[PDB]
Formats: sequence, C-alpha cells, structure tokens
Amino acid sequence: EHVIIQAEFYLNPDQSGEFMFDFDGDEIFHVDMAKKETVWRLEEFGRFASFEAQGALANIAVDKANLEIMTKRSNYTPITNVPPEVTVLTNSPVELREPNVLICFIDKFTPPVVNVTWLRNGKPVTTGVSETVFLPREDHLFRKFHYLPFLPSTEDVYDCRVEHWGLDEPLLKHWEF
Amino acid sequence: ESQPDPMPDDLHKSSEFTGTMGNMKYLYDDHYVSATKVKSVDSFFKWDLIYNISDKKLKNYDKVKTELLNEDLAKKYKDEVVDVYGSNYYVNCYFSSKGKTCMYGGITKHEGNHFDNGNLQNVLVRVYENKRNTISFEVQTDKKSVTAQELDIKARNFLINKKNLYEFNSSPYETGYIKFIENNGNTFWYDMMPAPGDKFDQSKYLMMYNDNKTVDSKSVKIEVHLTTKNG
Amino acid sequence: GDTRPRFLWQLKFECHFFNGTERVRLLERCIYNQEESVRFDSDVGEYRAVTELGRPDAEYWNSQKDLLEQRRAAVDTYCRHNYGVGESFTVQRRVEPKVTVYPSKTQHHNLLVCSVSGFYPGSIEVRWFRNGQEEKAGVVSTGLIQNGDWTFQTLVMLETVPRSGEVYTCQVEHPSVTSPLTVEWRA
Amino acid sequence: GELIGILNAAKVPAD
Repeated sequence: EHVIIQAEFYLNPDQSGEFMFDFDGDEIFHVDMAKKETVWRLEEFGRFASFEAQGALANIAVDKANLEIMTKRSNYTPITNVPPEVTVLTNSPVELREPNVLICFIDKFTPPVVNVTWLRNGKPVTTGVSETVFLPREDHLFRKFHYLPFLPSTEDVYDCRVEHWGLDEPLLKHWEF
Repeated sequence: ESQPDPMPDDLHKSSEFTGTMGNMKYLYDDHYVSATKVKSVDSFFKWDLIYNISDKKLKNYDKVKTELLNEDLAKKYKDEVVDVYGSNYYVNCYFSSKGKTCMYGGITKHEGNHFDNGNLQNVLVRVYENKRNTISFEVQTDKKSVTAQELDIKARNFLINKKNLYEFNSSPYETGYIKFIENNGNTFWYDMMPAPGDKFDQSKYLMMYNDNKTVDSKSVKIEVHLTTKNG
Repeated sequence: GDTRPRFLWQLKFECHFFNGTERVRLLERCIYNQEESVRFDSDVGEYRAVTELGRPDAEYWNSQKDLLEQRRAAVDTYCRHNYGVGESFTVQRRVEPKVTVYPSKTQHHNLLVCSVSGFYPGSIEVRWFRNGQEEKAGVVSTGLIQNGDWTFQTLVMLETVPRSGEVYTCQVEHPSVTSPLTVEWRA
Repeated sequence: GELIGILNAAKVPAD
C-alpha cells in the first residue's frame, strides 16, 4: 500500500484544533492556525509543493460546529482519557561525545493534550528541543514526538517527563548512557 | 526601545504589486466595525473573541470575531465591557460560534475611557510626500486610550478621499508608512502598501493590528510618509 | 484544577494507493471521542453509519446527490491528484541506512548487534548469515522504529556460539541501494 | 511548488 491521510480534529473545551497531512505515518505538514500558514515537516517539502492554508481554517470551523452538534446528541458523553505509552531512544547508536538525539515517543493516547518536559539531571532542558504536533493512529488515539539534541556522557541522566489526564501522576522515562 | 524607521528596502513598493489596489482601498474606505459597551459572547480559538455586533449600514453581519496576538490578550478582555473599532474582512473569515465578519485587535476597555460630554479628541496627522510635509490635519476619537488601528483607519480614510491614497487599480504613491509617536518618545509604524505579488491577502495584512496596540489620544502624534515612484 | 469533561471530533480523509495510482480507495471517516460513527468508503459509494450515533449524518449526507457525486470523483480529483503532486518527494524519497555491527553489552554465547538506522522508506530487509548461509534461529529483532522525522531504525541481534574463523554477515536490502549492504563480524 | 488539494468538511445535519 501507500496511504495519504488528511487528518483534522477539534477539542472542547480546550478549543484545540489541528489540520495535517500524513504519508505512510510521517507528517507532510500541518497548518499553524494562528499564523494561518503551512508548516512543512521537512523544510525541503515546501519547495516541492504548496498548500492553501486558509482552506484548513474553513474545515476547522465546520469541524467545531459538528463537534457541538455531536456532543449534544450523545448527551454530552465525554471522552475517556487513555494514558500514553512513553518510550525514549536515541536516533542512532550512542557513542561518547558523538552528537546524538534523544527521541521521546508519546504514543497511544487521547485526548490530544499533553505536557512533555525533558530533564537533564533533575533539571528542565530547553535549548535545541523540538516537538511535533499530534499524529493520527488507526485506532484513533494519537502519537507525538519530542526531541532533545545532546552530547553523550557517562554522568548525565535524562528523563522525558509526561503529564496527561490519563495519568494519575507524572510519568518519567529514564535514559542514561 | 522603539522600532527603527524603515529604509526604502524595508517598505513595500506598489509597483511590485500586480493585484487590485481596490482590495486594499476596500479596507479603509468608509469601512470599519464599531461598537460601544459590549462583551464577548463566544470564542473560536483561545486567542480570539466573538461579539454580537450588527452591521448598522447594510446588514451584512451580526457576528464579529476579532483575533488577538495571543491567549493572555484574549483572556484579558473576554469578560470585560469594551468598545470595538477596526477594519473587518470577509474573504477567508471563518469561525463556528456557539452573517459573519472578521478583524484583529480593536478592543478597548469602555470603563472610564470616554470624554464626559460626547467630546472628541483630535489627533495630529502630518503628511509627508517625498520627505516634505505637504498637508496636515486631524482625526478624531471618542477614546482617551485608543488603538493605533482606529487612528490609522481614520487617517487612511481621509487620505483616500483627499489624495487618492488607494485607487481601484494601483496608487499614485510607490511606498508609504504611517508612523506613530508617543509622548514618551516611543515610535512604531505600519506599512501602508500591499505585499509584493499578484494577490492582496486582506486577512494576512490586517493581522498586524494583532497586538491591539493602544496609545494616549491627547498626546500621540501621527506622521504619514509617502513617496512617488520618480519624485 | 481542571476536571472539565472533554469532547473530541476527528475528520479523516484516507487515500489508499496500491500499485501506484492503479487502484485507489478513499475512506472518509468521522470519529466522536474514540468511536468512529460515520464513513464514506469509495468502494461502497455512499456514506454508512458505523454506529447509531452516526445514522443521522449518513442519512443526511446520502440525500445530497452533489455531495455523493463529488465524493465519488474524489478518488481521481483528490487522491490520484495529490499522489501525483507529492510522489516526487514521498513515494520516491530515499535515504540510505547507516549500518554497523558490534557485540551487545549483554552476554558461553556471544550476542551480536546489527544496527540499521537513519533510513527511508521504512520497508527494509535485514538478515544474518554465518559463513554465507542464512540464519533462521537465534535471530531477534526490535522491530521497525519510525522516528517521526521521516527516518527509521532497527536493531537485529544474532545469538551465537562463535568459533574462531567464522564470518557472521549482516545483510541489509533497502530501496536506497541496488545491491545489498553487508557488514561482517570476524570470529 | 505543485498544489496539494484539500477535501472540504461536510456539515452534519442541524439540531
């Protein structure tokens, strides 16, 4: 096969909305709903293609309106929080002092709202970190990726700290050399 | 500090705009949303507020969504009684709610921001064409603290009529910016010409009024600096 | 704290392609919270409620001929169209895998690791060979890992009873290269 | 580059 997916969602009452395109599980792009522009997963894509961002904004409006109708006719049946499965790995075989990257896989969860924080020896890291938006799953739960560029060492100890309504408490995934 | 004045390379050239200048004129030619003592009644995204403001004129809408620069900004005026003034657009105006038009910023607290007598405040506007003051005039507002947007709009409406600032297809001027000078020496400006290309994106352009910047009517000074292609 | 109940709504238009754009299926689906309620299967030709919650929508949407006509033609105007637009940088995208072999920090028997990373697409085939012959038993894979950045990785171990002189080869076949990639471990 | 086409969301029946 080969699958291209146009996925969108709207969450009340957080009023979170998202609109993205997916190819075999990898994000082609998503629309920044505030700047009303297209943000390509890989810089290069924006050179080989284009997209009318405003059009996602039209759909999102419909999506919300639809959400309000459905919410009401299900008798305000709320979503069941499904906690994330969190994993931490490196992008490649780790070698001391050889630049690598820590990937934090937050998978199989819903609703699409989460707080992710990287920790370096009990302290929060900011520099160089990046993250993706919520990605769709066949089971309709979501996946998400957070990254932390780092320089391997024997002393450091990292943690991908994830908070989600499905979790009675912060989940910390440990990673060290 | 204050924003650095623009260098020629910093401003949009109308000669580089292929589209229809009329779509820019449209935003400032006797065109605006105005409401007094109202409170948001809804919100599409965290950063915007929706109000029940009817189109007094041609009854083209009764719902208005104004987008703000961020959430805190929207949280600030969400439950306040406020006044609204700004330039609305319809092309690519979207929101659910629960006719429509959209805009950015334009909100001011109504409580104690008016003049006890229906008294308006005049604000100086000096127009420069090719670095020389050609004409000077004043715009009026009923607010003590007013959005730059409101003054800007009023300034351009005047110039559209008295100097043909914008015409159906193109403008007499090549570049133009409107500079605001606050009594504490702080200044900032807006480009008055559309981005280069063949299509004017009204929504994207108006987004600049995003910050809901306000200034003191009694002490602020406006300067409109224009240029003709050849001189 | 924030204990308000949440209400989610998802709309997904899936374009499934097999043998390029030979056969194409469009699956339009709606999901309330975690429950798919309505859908439009291009193979079906019309909307169909997936649960009672969606009945109203399927009925209302199927009553709109224009909606059905455009939806039916979407496999061409939307799916095949978008495939033609992005094919050059998706279906054909290719990044060669970085392959390396080393013993695990695990261990009698010696556990070998064939690290294959940073490659795209995800389909890849890695096999172990002892003296030029495929190894069936003892092999253990971590499974294909999708990094979320258009890159994949995987580790494939080979438990072994090493005998000086033996040559354990890790073989990797992947779209990025015409001939297989080999990395040997010399016992 | 080349334009990726969108499919418009369908409004569900009103209350």
